[PDB]
Amino acid sequence: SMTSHSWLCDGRLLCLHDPSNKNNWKIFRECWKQGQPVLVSGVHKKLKSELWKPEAFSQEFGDQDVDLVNCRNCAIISDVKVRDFWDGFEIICKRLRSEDGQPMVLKLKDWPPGEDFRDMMPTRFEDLMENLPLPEYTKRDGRLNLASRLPSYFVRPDLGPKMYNAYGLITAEDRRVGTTNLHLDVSDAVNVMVYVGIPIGEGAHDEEVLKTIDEGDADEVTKERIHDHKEKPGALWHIYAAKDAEKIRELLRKVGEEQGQENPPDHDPIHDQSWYLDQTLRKRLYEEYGVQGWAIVQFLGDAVFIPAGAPHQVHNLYSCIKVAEDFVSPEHVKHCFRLT
Ligand SMILES: c1cnc(Oc2ccc([C@@H]3CCNN3)cc2)nc1
Ligand SMILES: c1cnc(Oc2ccc([C@@H]3CCNN3)cc2)nc1
Ligand SMILES: [Cl-]
Ligand SMILES: [Cl-]
Ligand SMILES: [Cl-]
Ligand SMILES: [Cl-]
Ligand SMILES: [Mn+2]
Repeated sequence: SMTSHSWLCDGRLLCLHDPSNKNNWKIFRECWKQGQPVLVSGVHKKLKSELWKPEAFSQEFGDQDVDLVNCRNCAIISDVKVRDFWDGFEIICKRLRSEDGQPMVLKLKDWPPGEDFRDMMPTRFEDLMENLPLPEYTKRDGRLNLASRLPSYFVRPDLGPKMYNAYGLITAEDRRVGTTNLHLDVSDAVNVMVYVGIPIGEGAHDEEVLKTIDEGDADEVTKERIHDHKEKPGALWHIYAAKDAEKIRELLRKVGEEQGQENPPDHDPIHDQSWYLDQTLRKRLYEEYGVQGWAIVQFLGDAVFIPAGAPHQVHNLYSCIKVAEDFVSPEHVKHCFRLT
């Protein structure tokens, strides 16, 4: 039967089921005020599916010049055409290969560039902004979005949205690599999974995705979403409470020193965006510092709400197109104030 909401993460994560129900705020508000992330399912059913396909981005925008990142070693592939990324998104035989001959795992960097999404893609911009959940919080002029209403004593977010495009990590060695490394934002954000590409035939890798889920931190009900095989899984997130950010910096300073990095005692390993917490590091964080996080699998059409100040990292299971909007809720405005 259809219901308003359910729980994941053993009751610690709210999952809203109807992205457009006008009463969602009544359930959302208390979880948000406590500094928890929230998940909203079903946003893909509200969107124009033909606007969000890899082949359409390649046809319309393929002659633009871009840089790519090699996820495995952080090497920059400079000044290539954006079609060279899009045409290998799902079809592994058409995908760029390393010198050694393996298909690469690539991220498309800063595309569309800066604040240019609205100008470059006006029909995509309208389809996303009109269908965002919790619209009093997430729309540019929502009543509970302070972004347009604050003075210069507050860091204000850039005009959005921002698109995040990257291939899935493939091998057992790739399990310890991030798509986006551990970092935090001083604004709130909503991140929507608009497309998942699952390769078939030549370079399929379904067995290592299921291993990664079965051997990892995820709760039994999320494992009972993977195994049902009704919905496409896109990306594995880990999110930590804003109150635990300094304990995480203490662990990463200790691990940087153990690995022979030579860092001043004040340096900020979260701002550096250089670390991915693998299973070994997540267990050390729990046992040595007493810090627990939220392990979240973002499926097609899931919207992840990330509280301001919360450290987070992302690991793509399959090839993903994500679209994110920043906002400034009253609950978390302290995180962007420039004094004390
Ligand atoms: C048609 C429509 N909806 C259902 O189930 C629901 C869905 C959403 C809710 C909301 C969400 C916020 N407050 N209650 C309650 C019941 N079933 C058939
Ligand atoms: C409706 C029905 N079926 C689909 O296809 C898929 C394809 C792959 C999965 C993954 C694989 C790993 N765990 N589940 C799930 C659903 N899509 C929409
Ligand atoms: Cl467009
Ligand atoms: Cl709302
Ligand atoms: Cl990164
Ligand atoms: Cl907070
Ligand atoms: Mn982020």
